[PDB]
Amino acid sequence: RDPTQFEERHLKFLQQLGKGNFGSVEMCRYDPLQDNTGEVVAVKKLQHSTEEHLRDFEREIEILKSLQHDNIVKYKGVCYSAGRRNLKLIMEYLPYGSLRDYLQKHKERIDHIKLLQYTSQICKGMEYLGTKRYIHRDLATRNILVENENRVKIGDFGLTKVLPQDKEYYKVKEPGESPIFWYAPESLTESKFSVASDVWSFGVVLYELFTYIEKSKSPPAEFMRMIGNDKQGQMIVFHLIELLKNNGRLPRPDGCPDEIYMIMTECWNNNVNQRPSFRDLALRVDQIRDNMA
Ligand SMILES: NC(=O)c1cc(-c2ccnc(N)n2)[nH]c1-c1cc(C(F)(F)F)ccc1Cl
Repeated sequence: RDPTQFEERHLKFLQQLGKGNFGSVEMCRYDPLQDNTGEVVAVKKLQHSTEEHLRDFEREIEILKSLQHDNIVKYKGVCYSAGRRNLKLIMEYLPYGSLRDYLQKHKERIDHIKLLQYTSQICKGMEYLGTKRYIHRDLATRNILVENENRVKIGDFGLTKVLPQDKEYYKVKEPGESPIFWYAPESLTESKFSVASDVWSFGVVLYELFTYIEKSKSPPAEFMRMIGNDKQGQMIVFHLIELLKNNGRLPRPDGCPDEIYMIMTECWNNNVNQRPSFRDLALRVDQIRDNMA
């Protein structure tokens, strides 16, 4: 028998781990001996497994399966249902949960050197993703998972796109989910996504880390304050595009080291070509960690 083939009927629900707009993740024990001794795994499934969604989810699964990196969650296998061929994605269970939750919980008990360890690890997962010509589109602490206090991994690829062979961006024609407060200006105006727009989002992740996920300071709270809390629906996108074009940016987080804030603002360059590379970010971050240690 083949360990990447999981039989649905042996997957026992233990608890719900997260829910997003089209999918959820559950903690399950894969327990074919039925004695509660089987492996605990994380299971992603669709809430509305329509034909169109299933096609996208099967691509997402092939994307994950193709990635093998210390800072990318490990694919374990898939569950197939009889008939309509519903799919479940089986992944390693990372027991400290999302980095967003983890940091919200421990706050400044996690110090700067540890935040920079996480930053370096995120940078390296992304740099590796870019070698495969994948654009994540949703890089945010809510999509990063914590294996243990010394290792984080990019943990979800639901918005991930594969670049066409002849172009350095992917244009999304009819967006669903759009985490606009993490989006580069060209992603807001033209729905164009690229390694450089993931770099813009990584700058937002760095902001998240350094604000310790304080709610009143989250990217949506701060951008809504800068455009005015009265803006709603499609007008938020309009005013956010105008704000970014005028160099309105998230503020320096309280207590943030200068050199870290410098990296965020360089990621938030309006000129796509001036944003740094993930290769360079990982070098720079590791130099900072070295200097600090
Ligand atoms: N939202 C969460 O808090 C959470 C927790 C996990 C998790 C926990 C432990 N191991 C693994 N693989 N995933 N994975 C998620 C998660 C869920 C979703 C969604 F939207 F699909 F449900 C998306 C992204 C993440 Cl990280």
